[PDB]
Amino acid sequence: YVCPPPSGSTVVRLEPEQACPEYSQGRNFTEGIAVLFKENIAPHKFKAHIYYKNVIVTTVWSGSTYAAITNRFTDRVPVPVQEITDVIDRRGKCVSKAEYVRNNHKVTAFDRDENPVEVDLRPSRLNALGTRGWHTTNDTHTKIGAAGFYHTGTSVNCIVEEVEARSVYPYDSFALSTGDIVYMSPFYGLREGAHGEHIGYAPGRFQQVEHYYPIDLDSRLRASESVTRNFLRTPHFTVAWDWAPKTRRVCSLAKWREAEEMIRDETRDGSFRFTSRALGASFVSDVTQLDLQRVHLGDCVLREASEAIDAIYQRRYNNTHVLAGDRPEVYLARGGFVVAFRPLISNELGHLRITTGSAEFARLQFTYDHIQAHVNDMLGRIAAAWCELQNKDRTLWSEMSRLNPSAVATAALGQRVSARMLGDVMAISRGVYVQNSMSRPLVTFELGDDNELLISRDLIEYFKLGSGYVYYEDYSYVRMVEVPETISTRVTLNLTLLEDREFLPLEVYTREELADTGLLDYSEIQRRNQLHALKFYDIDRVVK
Amino acid sequence: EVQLQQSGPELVKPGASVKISCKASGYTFADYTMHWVKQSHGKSLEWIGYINPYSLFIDSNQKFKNKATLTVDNSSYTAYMELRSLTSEDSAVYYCARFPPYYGFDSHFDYWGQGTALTVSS
Amino acid sequence: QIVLSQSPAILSASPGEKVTMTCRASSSVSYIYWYQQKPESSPKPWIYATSNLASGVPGRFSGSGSGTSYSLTISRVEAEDAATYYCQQWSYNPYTFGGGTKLEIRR
Repeated sequence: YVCPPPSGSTVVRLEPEQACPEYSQGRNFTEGIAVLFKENIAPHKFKAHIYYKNVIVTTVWSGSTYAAITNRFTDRVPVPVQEITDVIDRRGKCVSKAEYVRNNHKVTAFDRDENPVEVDLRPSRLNALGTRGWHTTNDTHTKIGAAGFYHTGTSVNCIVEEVEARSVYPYDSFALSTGDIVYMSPFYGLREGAHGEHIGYAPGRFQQVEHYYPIDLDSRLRASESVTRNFLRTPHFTVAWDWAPKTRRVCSLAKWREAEEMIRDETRDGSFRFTSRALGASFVSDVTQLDLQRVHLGDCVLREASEAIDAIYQRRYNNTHVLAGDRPEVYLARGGFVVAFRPLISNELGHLRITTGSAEFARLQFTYDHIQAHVNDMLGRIAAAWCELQNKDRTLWSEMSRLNPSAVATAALGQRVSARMLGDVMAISRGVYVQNSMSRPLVTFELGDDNELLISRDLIEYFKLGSGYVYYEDYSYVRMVEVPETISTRVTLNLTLLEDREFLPLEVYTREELADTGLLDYSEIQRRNQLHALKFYDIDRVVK
Repeated sequence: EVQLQQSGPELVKPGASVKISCKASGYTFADYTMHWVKQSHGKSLEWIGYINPYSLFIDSNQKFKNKATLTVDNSSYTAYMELRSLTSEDSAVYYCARFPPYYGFDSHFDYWGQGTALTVSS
Repeated sequence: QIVLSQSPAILSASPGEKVTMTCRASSSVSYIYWYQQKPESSPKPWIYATSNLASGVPGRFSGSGSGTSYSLTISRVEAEDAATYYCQQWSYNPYTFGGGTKLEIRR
């Protein structure tokens, strides 16, 4: 290229050093100690006893060669509360007579159609621990008498069985392990203000005995502790269970996993962020605390919190730190979690219904924010070091402006420009023979550096010509040789890319598999057994 | 019929001790609790406490924890109330009442005594 | 203790007038139990379980109420019904009787 001479037409300087901000090397975090609470989805489970008399009434046609069961009528009948506390508890015996009401009439059944007697409750043969039963007879009385007549006999079997009882929210009923549903709150009482609970029976059905000592029917050992014993007579049994107040045995919030080294991130303005590196989750709550007077039955979320915040306060941080407030901070987190947080200061320093989903959103929020905060810190340092490197390099670009001032214009602009040093500012200006054979060969064209031909001789009279080098020896041309060997001061930075990873669906158990667990399925058993009369009999035919 | 025969009027000097009886007839004595009430002259009824004459459990009032003790013999079918450390504010008619050994809807003082006039004077 | 404040202390009714009396409880109790006492006699059970009448009491006595408000009303008052009437609870320790309503038949 040919270079015209620069004039004083257009001047320009170099850009000076420039300032640039700093990365945020400090966040407003608060180390603490926290426990987490979820929705209680588990029912209220308690122990109970059932007392009934199993009455079967069998009728037999007695033939000459055989006997045939005509009727077999089984009814279960309640044992009165006076007989629970005066013969079963005192003596371990039960009368062989059942008096009960049925079709609004007082009716009576006698065992073996005989006079009543007290019979000892013996244990069942199949009695295992937790599923213990007691019964008076092992026989079912049947009268098989003379030929040609019907004969009816009556068995009365007094059964005492230890059952488990379950109650689900709002605790207006409970169900026994026999399958029986009791339409009454298990927290009902006629005393100490427990009468506002739901009773679905007559007042004569219910009865409560204060200062009761349970007597075990195998060991005949009265218990050391007393209890208030509720009694309820049903048309089919009497259930007996221990009374406890509702607010002491039931919460709507259940304890989930604890967090030893919880950090309360307040870097994002307007919200809190509870990060546990041991759980692997970050929970985002608001600033205002939860009012635990608004949640129904949420009263153990603060006494079980402080009993376990303090229980590991005396295990990890006692010599190095102290708590603050003596009442933990209770927050409603995103997704339905209750974060009972307690700060940890240094030694040198209309009800609400809470429904809890899954915690998969908090694992992603932990994983994203921990990889966000590192790549913003890392790339805020390479930005701060690139800004500083270009400032100290500007001293080197100014020193090659006093000597060879035309190289700094070619590098800064891009086109092969020519600059002259006009004091402290630069002015920019934007038939080929081989050579004359007789320092630099700048004589005539038909020759400085970087293929720039001068319009004069300026030397004392290799050289690079185009894409070649012309060799001279004692000021005489030889050949246009090439050089393959090249030195390079360029540092290399080979940065690859993240390859794409596809995430196919992957579940350990599917929905059909997780519902096919259990011996019996009630919807499949019923849609086979209610087809029984249509499958093995003829309903649509009518005799005449 | 159910009858709760109770003791007689007793003039007793201050600082002494009085045992007041209540004899039952007409029911099985050992499966009903026996309660005691107090009625000063011209005023209302105050509950002392009870005794269960099968488990010998006594539950009493906190105003009468140091002024009354309750005992029952199983033979003579009687209940007793021992009033001690007497004051002139302990002059009343003291009744004896029958109550069930459970708490149902029909648990009430179904049969009463006839009263013992107690007088603390000189 | 549960205070059982009986509003009409003395009540003067005329034989034939429907007269009510109310017992006000401090906290909520399960049931209320009414007792009648005359001068120089033991108390007598009169209404149990807030609405059930005892043995040998005329049907003109009827009681109603729930929670902290209870009431005893007489349909047609007679001269044999002049006595004092006590409401009573056992829902808490100690058992507490009310104040008393002296009914005076204004003849």
